[PDB]
Amino acid sequence: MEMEKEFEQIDKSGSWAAIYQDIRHEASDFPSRVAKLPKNKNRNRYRDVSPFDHSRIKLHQEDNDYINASLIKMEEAQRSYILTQGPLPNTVGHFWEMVWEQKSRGVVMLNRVMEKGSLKCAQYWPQKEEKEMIFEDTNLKLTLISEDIKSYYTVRQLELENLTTQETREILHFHYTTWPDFGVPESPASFLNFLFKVRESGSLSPEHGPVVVHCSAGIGRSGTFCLADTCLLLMDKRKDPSSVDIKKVLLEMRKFRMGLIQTADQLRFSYLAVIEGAKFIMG
Ligand SMILES: FC(F)(F)c1ccc(Nc2n[nH]c(=S)s2)cc1
Ligand SMILES: FC(F)(F)c1ccc(Nc2n[nH]c(=S)s2)cc1
Repeated sequence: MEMEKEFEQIDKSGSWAAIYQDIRHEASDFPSRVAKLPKNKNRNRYRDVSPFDHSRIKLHQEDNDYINASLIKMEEAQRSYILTQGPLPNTVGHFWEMVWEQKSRGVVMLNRVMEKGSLKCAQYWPQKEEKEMIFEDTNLKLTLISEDIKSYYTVRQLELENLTTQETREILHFHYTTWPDFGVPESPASFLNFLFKVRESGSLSPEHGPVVVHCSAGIGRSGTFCLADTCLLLMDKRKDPSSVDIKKVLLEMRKFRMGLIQTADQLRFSYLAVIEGAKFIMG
């Protein structure tokens, strides 16, 4: 079926939970043996969210190459993304090592450091220009260059220096600051505006390594971001845009990381975002 009318048909019939449970039943199951090794317990935020062995990002290190991060490679859309958990106190150096080694330009953050009165990820970037951060375990230095605070999101320019080689690179930090503590946003308008700002920066384009996207677990909000981006790109590429099937795209992405889209409300919100976004691209 088309999307917008499949949408009203699920709303009127109140069957979002049944649709979402079908997706969960059909999703891929692949091994995650490296994630479950005992030496990696303090590298995982949640015991039930792990990268598959076949698609995990490897750190260029001979001691321990493990990070909780997955490469999502979308062949028809010609887009790639790295989805990862929010960094932990003992993985902030690994996180920036990955950004460096994978040649990423942008980092997309969809959570606040504290939500619901608890810590959802480490304070992994500097908050003042004159107070830079050094990650001694991976030999990197990170400096805040500029910051632009808007009503729904903040954009930061960061400088990452590899201290072994003295090479430097500019990294863009795109921080969506207004996702509610409970549920999903009422309108997708600010989320779509944010997606378009990431796109306009070059961070999603083939001349750079894959964008790094995270929330707390790296599967819920993060899944919504890449699902919406890929569906809108396919609608631009194909002769028949109504052939794009959001449930099929989501199942394809779940071949590369488990659990993408965590609730039926996130599924409905993804439909809403793609539907509204398709009108702005053109109508
Ligand atoms: F690393 C980097 F790419 F993010 C970067 C570092 C430093 C500057 N310098 C200046 N901006 N405006 C000035 S006036 S001087 C610009 C960009
Ligand atoms: F147990 C568990 F695996 F099921 C699980 C429980 C809780 C979360 N919390 C969050 N995920 N994403 C956020 S943003 S907050 C994630 C996973």
